[PDB]
Amino acid sequence: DAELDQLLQGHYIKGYPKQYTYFLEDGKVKVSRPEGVKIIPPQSDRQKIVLQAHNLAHTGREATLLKIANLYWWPNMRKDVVKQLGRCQQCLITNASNKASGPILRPDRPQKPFDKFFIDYIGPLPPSQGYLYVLVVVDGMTGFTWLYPTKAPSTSATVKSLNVLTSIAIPKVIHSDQGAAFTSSTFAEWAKERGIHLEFSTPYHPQSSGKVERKNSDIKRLLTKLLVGRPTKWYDLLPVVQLALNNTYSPVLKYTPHQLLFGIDSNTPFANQDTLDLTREEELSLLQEIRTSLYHPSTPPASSRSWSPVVGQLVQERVARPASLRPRWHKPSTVLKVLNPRTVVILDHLGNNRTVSIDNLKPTSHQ
Amino acid sequence: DAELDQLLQGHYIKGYPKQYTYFLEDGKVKVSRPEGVKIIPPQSDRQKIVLQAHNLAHTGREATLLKIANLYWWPNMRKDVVKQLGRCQQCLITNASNKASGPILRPDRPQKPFDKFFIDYIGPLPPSQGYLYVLVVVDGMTGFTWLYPTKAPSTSATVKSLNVLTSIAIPKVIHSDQGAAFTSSTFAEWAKERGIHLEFSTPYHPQSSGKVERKNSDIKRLLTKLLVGRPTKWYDLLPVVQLALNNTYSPVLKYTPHQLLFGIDSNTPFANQDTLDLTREEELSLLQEIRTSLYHPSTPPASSRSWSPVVGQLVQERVARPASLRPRWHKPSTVLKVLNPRTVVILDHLGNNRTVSIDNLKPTSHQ
Amino acid sequence: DRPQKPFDKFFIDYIGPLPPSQGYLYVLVVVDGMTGFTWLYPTKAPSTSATVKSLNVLTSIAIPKVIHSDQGAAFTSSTFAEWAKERGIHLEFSTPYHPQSSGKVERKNSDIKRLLTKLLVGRPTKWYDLLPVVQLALNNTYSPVLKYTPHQLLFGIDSNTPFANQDTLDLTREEELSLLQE
Amino acid sequence: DRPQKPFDKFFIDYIGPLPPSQGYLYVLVVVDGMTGFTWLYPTKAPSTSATVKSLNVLTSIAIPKVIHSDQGAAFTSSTFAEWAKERGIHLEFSTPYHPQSSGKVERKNSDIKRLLTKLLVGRPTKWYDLLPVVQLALNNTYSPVLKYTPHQLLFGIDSNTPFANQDTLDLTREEELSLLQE
DNA sequence: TGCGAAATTCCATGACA
DNA sequence: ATTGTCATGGAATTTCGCA
DNA sequence: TGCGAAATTCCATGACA
DNA sequence: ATTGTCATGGAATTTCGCA
Ligand SMILES: Nc1c(C(=O)NCc2ccc(F)cc2F)c(=O)n(O)c2ncc(CCS(=O)(=O)CCN3CCOCC3)cc12
Ligand SMILES: Nc1c(C(=O)NCc2ccc(F)cc2F)c(=O)n(O)c2ncc(CCS(=O)(=O)CCN3CCOCC3)cc12
Ligand SMILES: [Mg+2]
Ligand SMILES: [Mg+2]
Ligand SMILES: [Mg+2]
Ligand SMILES: [Mg+2]
Ligand SMILES: [Mg+2]
Ligand SMILES: [Mg+2]
Ligand SMILES: [Zn+2]
Ligand SMILES: [Zn+2]
Repeated sequence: DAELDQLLQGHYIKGYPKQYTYFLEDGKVKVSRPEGVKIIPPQSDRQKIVLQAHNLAHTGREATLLKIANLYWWPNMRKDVVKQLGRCQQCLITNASNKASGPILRPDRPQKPFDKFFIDYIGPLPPSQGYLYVLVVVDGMTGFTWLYPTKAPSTSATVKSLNVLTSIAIPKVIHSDQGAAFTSSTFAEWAKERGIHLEFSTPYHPQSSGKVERKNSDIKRLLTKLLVGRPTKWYDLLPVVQLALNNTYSPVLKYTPHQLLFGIDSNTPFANQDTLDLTREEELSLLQEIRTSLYHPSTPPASSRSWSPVVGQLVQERVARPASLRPRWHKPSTVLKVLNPRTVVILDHLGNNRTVSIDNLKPTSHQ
Repeated sequence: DAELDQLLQGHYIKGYPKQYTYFLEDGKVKVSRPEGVKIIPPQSDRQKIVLQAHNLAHTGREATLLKIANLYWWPNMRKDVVKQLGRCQQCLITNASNKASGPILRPDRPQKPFDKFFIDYIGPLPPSQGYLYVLVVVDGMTGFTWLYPTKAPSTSATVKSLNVLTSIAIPKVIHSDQGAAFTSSTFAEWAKERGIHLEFSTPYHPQSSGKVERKNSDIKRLLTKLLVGRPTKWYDLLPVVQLALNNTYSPVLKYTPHQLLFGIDSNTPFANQDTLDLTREEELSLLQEIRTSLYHPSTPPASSRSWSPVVGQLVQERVARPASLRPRWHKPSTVLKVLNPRTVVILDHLGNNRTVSIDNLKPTSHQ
Repeated sequence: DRPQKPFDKFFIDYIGPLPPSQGYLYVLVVVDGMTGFTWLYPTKAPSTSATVKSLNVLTSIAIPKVIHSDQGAAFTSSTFAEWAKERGIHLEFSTPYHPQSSGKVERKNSDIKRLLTKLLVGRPTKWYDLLPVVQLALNNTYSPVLKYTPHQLLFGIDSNTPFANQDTLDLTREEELSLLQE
Repeated sequence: DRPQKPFDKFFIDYIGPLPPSQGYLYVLVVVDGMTGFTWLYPTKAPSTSATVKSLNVLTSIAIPKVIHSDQGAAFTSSTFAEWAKERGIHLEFSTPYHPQSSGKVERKNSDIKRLLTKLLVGRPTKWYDLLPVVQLALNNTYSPVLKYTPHQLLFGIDSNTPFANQDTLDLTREEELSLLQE
């Protein structure tokens, strides 16, 4: 009010250009601007005005200003608009992000077989012999896959299947998503008893299990082809599909998962006989160099408007199963530690420490 | 057999390079190639060999050849491999496509209000006052939207809601997806009785209704924000959201759907008063030029590996609701007519003429 | 002075009571003062409740600066005054027993009362289904003073349903006979 | 001549009958002739059915060129011959009453029969749960002739469970007493 | 005739079952 | 017989205020 | 030392709940 | 406290067969 009082008598105030005629009309300070005559409200009334214009339809920066600009003008209107956008809780948790995640990491292939297992469940499927799910275990180094039909994606069915598998070899690490079968205390006990470190994907991010997920696609794709025109009796086909995929060439690797695991084909059709004259010790020597020279992809180019996490940044976690007409994002939280450009720890919306993928995060807008 | 007989005695045969020693061993014609000694099977046995190697895991071109190359060699092996891939029905209907659709078309904005309505249903939603769905009617030219709560996405609820809406004006065209409420014979009769042409999107392609679909996002987004911390009682908010979105500025257009429809704001907050001194006839004259000078987007650049439909091409339609372990694509069909680079008519897998979007099509591989 | 514009003033009034049609007895008539555009809302009573319920539908499309009406009870109630104040709508009443509107609005309300009667005869209990087509006729009726229909004045375009062949708006000798009997 | 390789020859034989453990009585022993790698499959009978059911699990991982066994009924049946022919597996039998294997396989089968007995005492009906850990021990047992374990010869890597501290493989004086009583 | 800052425009991002 | 759309907020670009 | 064709490599596309 | 993956088939590139 006092600030606007000096403007009417011709005195200069920083932010208000001098080349405009500031007058009074109907008890309101006005100004003749090129767009027309606009009301200059006092400083004490500008927060409420921006709030009323925004609350009409909870619009963003430009759509809110265009409302205010129809009646009012003051120095740095968007600065006050953005100030309210960052304080509107409903917008922060409901609006979608407009910044893509950073480029994906391509973690190094495990150096040796049985260094890391990727396990996951497929299902539910059409009932076949009373079985509904399939436990899929993929060796990260070789891609060699084991298939186990189960009646439920349970810890008991996982333990019983992995006990049979671990008869051949014990893995260093078993990687899995955070499903109920793999996060149960019983499964952790089973792994500790055998000296196996349980590695868990960030929640709701199947990309992290992409090794076994991508194998799931080939399993279902092969099962689909073998079941064309037949009833979906997939139980008896699991051994067929397991053997077929384990002996299938990867065109980019030039080897099959069987070859990367054993260094020699078994009595399967079209078995490679290149190392027939070599000895087993010479074969394993050639196999060890093959396992090291395998092609490995690199991180792709970042998209032109990506964002990378910084310690202390306000980020919001995507809501897992958002109910109808409910916000898609949790309230803002702080980045505690940046494990890699794609994985961070945040102070959860419940107060806990949560390790999440940036794919399930957005940077809180307007700082 | 006779063809291979001349090769053993040193005679030249086209396709077999002369600089190799073709001999016989264990009753089989062999050749000493750089990769090793490979068996040259007779012409009469090569189709069965490619079939056995492919049928192992129904692999594509390179993964099938790498199997055959472990034992056999003959002129132009991939030519025989691709020949079988194009004749394997299970692969053609199960494999995913690797060619993206052509760039999207940006159809011209309707020149006048009520030239074309885009209608669609939102729901089901949490029960509010016994209502579960929302009929959304968007005027293509203005974006002006009408909201109608219904208990079901039915033809009767559509007719009752549009009878109230058509009290204000009758549209030339009503565009909708091929849902049950809009494809019923009763709805066609209702539109013919009022001289309204019913335009239908290609099936299972909500992009075609993108005008009203995109408005659905804003409706739910605003409903979500207004219901934060409250029970989802969205029935009484439909008039609020309708009025709020119809008076919301589009930052790229610089106008609200209300302004594009009426050329003047009503007694809503922050009403624009620029044309206050103009007459109504001068206002409508300014409105008619605004409706023509509106920004219109252009077709984006085609992706580096897109495909455009050609009359007579073998294409496959995506299966609508593919059951578990069932193919994702229908058997190959022929393109009858190319309506636009994104829409074609095909001879359906049932024998009918079907107008489909290329987003729900893939080109049959291997011609 | 500012030229008259749409949404500057809505003239509202009740027509009824009428023969029951699907449970409705009255018709709330809303006319824009500048364009002559007419909205028809069927109500069950000339009450503030029925008026708010129908004007809430209209005010979810466009809000007038001023609502004009006579001193009817439904419009002079404190509930309706609070309803108008909550939406920034100034209420404006004509003097009791001195109905004041405008020449355009007076003639528009005349056409409505006459057009309703012409279609009431023969089917006096089926007018609820006819309210949509009545609004189309009224809003596409050529205005001799402005040389534009209410539709053209409100939207700035021609209508997809022009009404060139209009009715007589007068009762034929047979419709006149089947009305005195009712 | 081609050097001996894994999957060139699988030696199979039945061990049993044993005390019942979760409904199983026999153990199908499969040993790779080159690496000495051992697979143990519990069966309910020394039948062709039980053999096919267990070898179907193994042949879904790797198929041998040759399967060697004695003239047992489960292996000389026409059903098992058709099963081997369908998978391209040549069957090879030792002369009746003249069991023929290999030095590595003979000693491997010796270790299996002895290692089974050492853990049968005290818990004769709980060996089904121990078959996984028995295979790990057998397949990570250092071979003096080849100076590599079966795991290393099959996979070309060291195992994450090396077995340096191995058992005595001989019955202690107390285990010997609690066995004659059984 | 050019500077710094504010204002405007640009546009990749994502979600409409 | 038909076809994506557009609010969003940092960034890029233009315009403004002043000299 | 270079040509045409075959062979190989490249890699955008899409789907794994 | 953790991280995408890879079969696929036209296209781009390289290699082969021959001179
Ligand atoms: N969605 C799943 C997909 C999937 O979509 N694949 C599709 C897919 C998409 C993109 C991609 F690149 C790969 C991919 F496979 C999946 O594959 N698999 O295997 C899953 N497996 C378990 C669960 C339940 C997770 S859960 O509900 O149990 C979490 C409980 N708690 C976690 C900790 O926080 C509290 C809650 C989901 C999925
Ligand atoms: N999936 C729907 C979405 C949707 O996903 N939106 C999400 C979406 C995704 C991408 C996009 F860019 C926009 C978009 F809105 C939808 O919005 N709306 O509105 C729908 N409306 C009806 C039906 C049923 C169609 S159906 O089953 O009735 C077909 C019956 N017959 C047709 C003829 O052939 C025989 C079968 C589905 C949807
Ligand atoms: Mg999972
Ligand atoms: Mg999965
Ligand atoms: Mg729909
Ligand atoms: Mg929709
Ligand atoms: Mg009255
Ligand atoms: Mg025997
Ligand atoms: Zn908001
Ligand atoms: Zn196939």
